[PDB]
Amino acid sequence: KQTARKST
Amino acid sequence: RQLWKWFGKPTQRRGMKGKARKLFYKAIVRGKEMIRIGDCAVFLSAGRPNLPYIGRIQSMWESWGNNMVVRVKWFYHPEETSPGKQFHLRVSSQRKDFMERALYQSSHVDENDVQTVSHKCLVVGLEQYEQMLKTKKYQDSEGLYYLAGTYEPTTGMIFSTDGVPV
Repeated sequence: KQTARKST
Repeated sequence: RQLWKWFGKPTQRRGMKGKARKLFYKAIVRGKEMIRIGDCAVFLSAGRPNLPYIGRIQSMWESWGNNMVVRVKWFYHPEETSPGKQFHLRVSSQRKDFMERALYQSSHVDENDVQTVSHKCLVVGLEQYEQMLKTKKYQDSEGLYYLAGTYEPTTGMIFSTDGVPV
């Protein structure tokens, strides 16, 4: 995987 | 670059075999680095690398299809909190490396790909941090932060480590 994800 | 892989055998299994199976693991390894549940880690992010994504690892598992997942509880830099940078009596007593080294814990949890983990870091209490700064290894504070309190992203509220609304 490339970059992490954040919800809000 | 190199991929994280599981260390050894799973600690727990959920679901029947097949598409619903989940194998939980306590640790991942990459070369000579190990990261385990309860550790804090820096995650790869898109841009602005003065505000690295930092989270505490709650659990990790593999699901069907070679999907390695980590559940993360995010920390927030003080700039990232809705009171922003200008908000940071309380101002008098705070360290001068507060904007660079302090982090708020939160209850914001996300699931992410394990391969977005960049490297392990340390988030300790303020007095622990100050004692570590007197040493040689932790001189320079690389990957070393201290806890400033709790941030609630849903309300915008900040709380001290004693639970006092700030």
